[PDB]
Amino acid sequence: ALNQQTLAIVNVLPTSKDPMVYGFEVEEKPEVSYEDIGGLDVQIEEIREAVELPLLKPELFAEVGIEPPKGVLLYGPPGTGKTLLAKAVANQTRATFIRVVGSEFVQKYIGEGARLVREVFQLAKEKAPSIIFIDELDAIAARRTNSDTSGDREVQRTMMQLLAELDGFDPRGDVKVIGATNRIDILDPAILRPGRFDRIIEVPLPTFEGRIQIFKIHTRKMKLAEDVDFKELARITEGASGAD
Amino acid sequence: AVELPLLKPELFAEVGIEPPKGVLLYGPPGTGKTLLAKAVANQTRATFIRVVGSEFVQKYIGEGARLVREVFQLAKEKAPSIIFIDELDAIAARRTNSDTSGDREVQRTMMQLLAELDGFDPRGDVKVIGATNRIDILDPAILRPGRFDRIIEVPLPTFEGRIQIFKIHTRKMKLAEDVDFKELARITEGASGADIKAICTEAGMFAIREERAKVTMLDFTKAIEKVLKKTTPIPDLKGVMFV
Amino acid sequence: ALNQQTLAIVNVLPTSKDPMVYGFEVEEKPEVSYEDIGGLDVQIEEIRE
Amino acid sequence: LRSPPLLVGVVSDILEDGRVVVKSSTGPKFVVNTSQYINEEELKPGARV
Ligand SMILES: Nc1ncnc2c1ncn2[C@@H]1O[C@H](COP(=O)(O)OP(=O)(O)OP(=O)(O)O)[C@@H](O)[C@H]1O
Ligand SMILES: Nc1ncnc2c1ncn2[C@@H]1O[C@H](COP(=O)(O)OP(=O)(O)O)[C@@H](O)[C@H]1O
Ligand SMILES: [Mg+2]
Ligand SMILES: [Mg+2]
Repeated sequence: ALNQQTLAIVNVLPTSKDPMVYGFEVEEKPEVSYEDIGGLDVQIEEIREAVELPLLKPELFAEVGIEPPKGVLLYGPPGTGKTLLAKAVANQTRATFIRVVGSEFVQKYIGEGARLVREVFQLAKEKAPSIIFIDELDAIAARRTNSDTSGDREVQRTMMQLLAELDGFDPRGDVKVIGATNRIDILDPAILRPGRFDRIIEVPLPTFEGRIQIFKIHTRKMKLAEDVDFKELARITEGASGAD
Repeated sequence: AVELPLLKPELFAEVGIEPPKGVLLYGPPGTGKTLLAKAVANQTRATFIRVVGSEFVQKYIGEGARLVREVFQLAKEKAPSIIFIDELDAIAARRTNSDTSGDREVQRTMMQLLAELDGFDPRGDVKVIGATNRIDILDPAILRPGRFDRIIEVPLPTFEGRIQIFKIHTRKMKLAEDVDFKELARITEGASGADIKAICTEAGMFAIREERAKVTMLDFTKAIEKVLKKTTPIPDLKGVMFV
Repeated sequence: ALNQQTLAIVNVLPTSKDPMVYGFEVEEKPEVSYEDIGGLDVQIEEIRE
Repeated sequence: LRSPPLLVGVVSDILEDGRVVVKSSTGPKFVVNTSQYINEEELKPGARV
């Protein structure tokens, strides 16, 4: 703000409150912890190590002289509840949570996709620490071998902008991505590698026990069975996912 | 390629040595092209201009090109200057085509760049450090020397090369007296510097669990197994019919 | 150019278009000069004619 | 809080008759007075003054 008639700096800073990325921060704070989702029990512990634990006690990492993890990269079957696992940690840590659908990026206006992801990353540093959930990496992961003449360079530009923000030259900002894909065959060698995504995690299909876990949560929202036997239920749902 | 021009200019004088006008780095990712650029930035202390190749080309026509000129005219005032261009993958199109927005307008910002680094309008003293993943999606003008006179290949670090990377990360950590880095670099053959950071952090996760400050030999081999397993699978299959 | 205080033409101006770095930039000075006709020599002969 | 306003603009051209046209960032082109702080000898058309 400038006091007019001399038009010189008098007041820092009213800047800027930009709804375009400001408005995609917190999701009214998650009501999901990792006690309102299961089935991916084994995976959950791994994730708590990579994200929550630095925040819980930093000193355990300082103590072993190690860099703390950069978060987790999840692939698996669609719908297993990768979103809900990001939500579970974000809530529990009591840190800033930025949920972006990451496929809604990539504009057909050139490099606008890249611009936008530059803002979301910057936004993260200002409100650091912040955990960012980048959903869907099937429309922002580029292909280096041509298949769409106008397409390849465009998705690539966007992609290498966010990589640049991630640890290209610039600090992490204690992000801690937390970003879900389902294909590891559509990623580029550039992002695939760790130091951008330290612990690459396989998310498989739920075990026998895991069907059962998910089931008990959902039937407690219902009126529940009066002839309980969850062993039967598990068998049928074998070969499916958490969303099913 | 940049130390000697600033600190040893009498050499240039006496012998008669034309100055170098850039360094091109290419090679697989995570190897520490970015670490080398910072190090040079820190340790020759002269004007370190950091720009990014995805940052060029915006939504208006010819904005990206505008932006390139601004950078070159400011570099010319600030010389000695090193422009450090991070990413060359999306900014360059080896192939040419017409009337495509990812393959004609990315070429009208390429053409402004080729073209101020050296060209009719000089330079300054840049010394432009370019770095990319692949040259196979990089325009040949950059590839050819004349400007970007030292064509620096970068491979995945050597057998001995990988033992040194381990030892930098360990220099910051701790170790046990059963630890042998050579055995671990073997396993991790054909791996970049970034991968090694993940081994040392992951090994650190085992040490933590077991409540110890030092990392032992067992923890590292456990981390090579851990990280790798979760990235590609092992089960399947035996016959039936393949027996 | 008009008088600022109240308007009236006070100066013709020898009349311009906005030369900036256009016609203003005349450079052909060393290293590259006419003492350095490196080539590709036949190509330069065509240009000279 | 009162630091005076000094307009910033870029030179359109340098006049032979010992004056200079300079474009304000407001917009309107102006013919300015030379001075001995910054001469027409450190300046060229496009110089930020
Ligand atoms: N040789 C190395 N030794 C130790 N750590 C390394 C090494 N190389 C990279 N890293 C770590 O991985 C991080 C990310 O990689 P960095 O940004 O340096 O890669 P780059 O080679 O410039 O890659 P790209 O092809 O993606 O442009 C580094 O900042 C560093 O912490
Ligand atoms: N493990 C789970 N527990 C509870 N609800 C689940 C689970 N997995 C997915 N769902 C539900 O299925 C739907 C789609 O899955 P969602 O969590 O959005 O995942 P993704 O981002 O992995 O596609 C949502 O309505 C979600 O509540
Ligand atoms: Mg979802
Ligand atoms: Mg790099």
